[PDB]
Amino acid sequence: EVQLVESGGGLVKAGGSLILSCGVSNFRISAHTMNWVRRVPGGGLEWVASISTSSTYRDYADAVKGRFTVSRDDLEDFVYLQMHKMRVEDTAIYYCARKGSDRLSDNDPFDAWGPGTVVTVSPASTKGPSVFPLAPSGTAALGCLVKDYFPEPVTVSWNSGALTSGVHTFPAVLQSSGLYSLSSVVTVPSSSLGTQTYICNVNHKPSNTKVDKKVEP
Amino acid sequence: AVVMTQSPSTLSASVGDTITITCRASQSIETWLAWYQQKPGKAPKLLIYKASTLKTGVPSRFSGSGSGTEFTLTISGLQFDDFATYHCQHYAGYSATFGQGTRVEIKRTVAAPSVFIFPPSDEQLKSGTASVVCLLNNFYPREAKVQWKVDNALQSGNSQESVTEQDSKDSTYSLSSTLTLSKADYEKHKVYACEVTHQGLSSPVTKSFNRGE
Ligand SMILES: OC[C@@]1(O)OC[C@@H](O)[C@@H](O)[C@@H]1O
Repeated sequence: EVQLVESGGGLVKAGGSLILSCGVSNFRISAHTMNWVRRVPGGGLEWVASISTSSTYRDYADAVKGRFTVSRDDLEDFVYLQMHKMRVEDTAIYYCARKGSDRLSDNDPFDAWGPGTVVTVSPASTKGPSVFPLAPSGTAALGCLVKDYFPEPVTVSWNSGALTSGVHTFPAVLQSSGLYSLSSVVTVPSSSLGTQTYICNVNHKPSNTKVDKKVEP
Repeated sequence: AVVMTQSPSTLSASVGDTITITCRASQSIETWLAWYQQKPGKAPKLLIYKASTLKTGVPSRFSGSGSGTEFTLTISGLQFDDFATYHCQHYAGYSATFGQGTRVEIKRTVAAPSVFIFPPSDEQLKSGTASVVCLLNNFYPREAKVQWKVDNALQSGNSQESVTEQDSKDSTYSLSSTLTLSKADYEKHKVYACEVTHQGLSSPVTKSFNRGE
């Protein structure tokens, strides 16, 4: 009848953070040391963290020490796991586990386990944008669509900074894919078009990525 | 439960002006009221609490008054740093509640948007996605509406928008809207149209193209 349920869990980019929680049924956690354990893709279990009664002691595996924090909430019966600066090798199913049961001694096994929540850390912390021209046609507008990069920010100048007047670079929008996108535009005399070349200089430092796109009719 | 009603929603003024923003409580709240300043993408900053006491470091041009149900924030001699959103808050022992905020902006004349539509590039289209882009340039005030129509079908749920802060030279706003479709969906329709409405326009303005020239 006793049960535990992990929540949170999902896809994380290397370097990212994710917090897990663990709720329980049919027992109160107060009298128990609570633990997090994970099962890595090769099949083995790895003990992750422990928190003793009244949070007297918190302990961590060497691989996660300094990056993970375990906390507990005895009044509402939850356990938390903060995971920061995550790494590919943190990829695993995470379980919370109760140490001891009605049988409660000075050192008990992990008597009860939740079903686990899947955490996947992708190896790329960053990703450079694709740049697409926003092709022109009194005054004319043109611009560059700067698509699918991560994380923020991206920088757009024009004709290597010579052109600043009439330039608007919009706030990035987070796409439902988890990648950012922005547009940068500029208005110019429309007579200048069959003459004057326009190049947006797109810089994305996180991915060390520099793209120059010539935008023409 | 206490409800706070803040007026006006947007306040347009010039540098040097003295302006007031007000907040009414649905029921008496003594002087348990705070005012915060907030700039875009930053944390709120507490300016005044207990209706009228300034937080240390807060410039003396900010002042608060009122008690019971009616409260006012006055900025006497607006400076460029002061254009921001201002929030009132009733704070109680356990909970709190905010008014809806007042955006203080630099006043200028009404400017209708100049509207431009951009087809997806062939390059992008080859990769399987079509981004159609609509630009509303240099308008004021900030409220505008973009609708997308494809072959005259009003679209829903497939566009995203972003807006600039007021331009530092001309105090206007610009807005970009992007309609995103798959190549398959894109290539099944001909006419792509961006339709815009703004108080400075007497009727909606539509800009379109026919897919592929
Ligand atoms: O971790 C030490 C211990 O005494 O803490 C309280 C209970 O979890 C017991 O099962 C456990 O053996």
